[PDB]
Amino acid sequence: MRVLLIHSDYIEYEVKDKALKNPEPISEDMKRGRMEEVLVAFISVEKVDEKNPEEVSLKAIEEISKVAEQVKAENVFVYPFAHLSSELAKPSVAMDILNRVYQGLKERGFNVGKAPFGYYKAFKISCKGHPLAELSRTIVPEE
Amino acid sequence: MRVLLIHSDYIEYEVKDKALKNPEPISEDMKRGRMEEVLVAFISVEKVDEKNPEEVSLKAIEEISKVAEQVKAENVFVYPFAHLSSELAKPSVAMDILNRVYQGLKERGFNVGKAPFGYYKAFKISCKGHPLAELSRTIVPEE
Ligand SMILES: Nc1ncnc2c1ncn2[C@@H]1O[C@H](CO)[C@@H](NC(=O)[C@@H](N)CO)[C@H]1O
Ligand SMILES: Nc1ncnc2c1ncn2[C@@H]1O[C@H](CO)[C@@H](NC(=O)[C@@H](N)CO)[C@H]1O
Repeated sequence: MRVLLIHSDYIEYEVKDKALKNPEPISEDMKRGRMEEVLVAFISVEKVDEKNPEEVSLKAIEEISKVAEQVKAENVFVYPFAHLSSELAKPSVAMDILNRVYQGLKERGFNVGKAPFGYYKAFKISCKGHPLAELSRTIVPEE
Repeated sequence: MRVLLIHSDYIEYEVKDKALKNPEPISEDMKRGRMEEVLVAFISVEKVDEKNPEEVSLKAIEEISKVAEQVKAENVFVYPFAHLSSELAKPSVAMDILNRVYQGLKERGFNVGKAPFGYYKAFKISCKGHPLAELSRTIVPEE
């Protein structure tokens, strides 16, 4: 898994064209979204993650939790961003892992947001530009 | 080298704290910048690139040129983004390569922008969300 963490003043998204034949069904209210004072977690689920979705998910939850706590972000946004990596996991596994990360962070008590799965989406973000506002992490199952 | 290409309506940046002891000296006019209808090239220069800065630079110029042409972007912005990778090249090599990519794209006839080197910078971007608006590329010297 490849994660790009951007501590932002805000993040907005707008669902555009479907990127998969059968994307996540959504309502009008879910086509757009916004969150402020948030640690945006752009995530690309990789092929190697298919070996152990739960393990990789839990590792990601912990890593994202540490960063959020370190930068003082109470809000976290799980953003599907396949193009962060070149070796992607199949769609169902990406969906599974993206959901597990979201559920885990929520269960940990963070205010968490997410965007619909299976779409090309426009987005607007404002990075704080602090020393720790931009971080990358590679999380893979223990081999 | 790791490159994240985001076709955007605009990109703005604001230089914040110095990230290096001796960053690129700049004027007041260079602390901030903006470009519209642009292919933003977030670049992280990697350790392996130190083996052949010119080769990697020329490969990057070609790859970025192809994408810009494919998405119809006449404007390109070379944005230093070290945290895209985990194995970074030393600062002088990153500076060298970031400059070579900028010079090359300019010499190729594109309208090119750049941000000062050696700083933590805040930024605002708006991604178009088209199928090809988000792309990643790994460019390394021929081993
Ligand atoms: N391995 C993977 N990791 C993360 N997301 C993945 C995925 N495989 C499929 N997706 C989902 O399908 C859309 C097109 O790849 C993805 N959408 C996106 O990556 C948008 N940022 C494009 O604008 C995402 O919803
Ligand atoms: N290997 C490398 N690749 C790209 N940029 C590099 C680099 N080594 C040093 N820099 C420059 O120094 C700042 C702190 O790493 C870098 N700044 C940044 O990455 C800002 N986006 C932080 O907000 C950049 O100016």
